[PDB]
Amino acid sequence: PTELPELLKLYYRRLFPYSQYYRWLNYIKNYFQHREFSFTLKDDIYIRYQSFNNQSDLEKEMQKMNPYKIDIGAVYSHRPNQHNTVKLGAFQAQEKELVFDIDMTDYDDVRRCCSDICPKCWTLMTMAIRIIDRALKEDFGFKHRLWVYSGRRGVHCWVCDESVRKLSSAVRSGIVEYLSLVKKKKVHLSEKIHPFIRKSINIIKKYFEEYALVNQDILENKESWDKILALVPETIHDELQQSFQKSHNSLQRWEHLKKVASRYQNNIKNDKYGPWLEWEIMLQYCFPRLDINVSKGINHLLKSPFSVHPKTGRISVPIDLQKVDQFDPFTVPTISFICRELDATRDYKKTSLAPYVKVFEHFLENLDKS
Ligand SMILES: [Mn+2]
Ligand SMILES: [Mn+2]
Ligand SMILES: [Zn+2]
Repeated sequence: PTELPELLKLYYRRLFPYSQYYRWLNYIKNYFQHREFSFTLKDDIYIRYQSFNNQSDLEKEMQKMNPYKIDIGAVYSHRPNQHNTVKLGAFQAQEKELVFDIDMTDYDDVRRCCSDICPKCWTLMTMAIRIIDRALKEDFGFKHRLWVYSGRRGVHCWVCDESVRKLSSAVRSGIVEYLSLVKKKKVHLSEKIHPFIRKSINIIKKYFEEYALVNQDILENKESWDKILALVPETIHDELQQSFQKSHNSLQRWEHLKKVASRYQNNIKNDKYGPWLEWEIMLQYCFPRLDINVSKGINHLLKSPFSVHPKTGRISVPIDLQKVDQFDPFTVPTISFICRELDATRDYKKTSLAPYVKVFEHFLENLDKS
């Protein structure tokens, strides 16, 4: 990172997609000029309440501070850079995108490999992306969703529909609550199954065998499978345990657990039986967890797309929804890598940053069309 200033200089000068960025945040009078940005400099010193007249101004400033990070905040009632002139109470956050922040640490207790990321546990992010995006688009009817790699151990989602940008904390909160399933045992399903639950479960089943029974190997052995047993009622404990001892592999174990869980009787006074426990286990293991604060708060700062991670060097890139399954956090272009690519290409539009910029542009055309 000692060479980060030099690299960031070249990057902010030649690679950062200023026209696309400004198309985004400019989309309403003063909407770009009332946006807060916060830059972070050396030593974790950051300034809040920056705002800019236009694209050119933004470019000059970024090229002059060459910030380590950039956060985007809310659209305010006045230019944030003038907020000190504004009378008491008058300066107020007015609008902002609905944002989600999936972070891999949220699931430490369900990974056997990392505490950090790797191939074996990124699938968690794949599932969180498909689940959340499907609910936002199909259930809420939100049309403009930008998914972004955080540069390290997770993803961000920017919901940018005009009506959404206007939503209040109470509504943002209710959306998060609509989306949340995992709160000891963290998942408890109602008897009557809502379509959100069904469709998320389906998504999870696309991956569950390979992620959980083979990558993570959750029923590999005693200390493993006892964790699963904790999530199920105690009357079926020993039958399951002995079944798991006769069994050799995680797939056998899981199959038995399904058969047995579908035979558990929820009320003595009712002959109804189903996949609830199985589903509760799958969800507790694979469903996204959602911080109410990040999404609820309207003035909340969030890492900017096309930021550079000050530790990894990786660019916060847009994720192509069409290829969720193939996104690879380990082959994300670093600032080092793309700057080096400049020597061989001798053209700035032709580094490994290009396709990500295309994902961005695409999302922009959908905003436009709207
Ligand atoms: Mn976070
Ligand atoms: Mn994060
Ligand atoms: Zn891992």
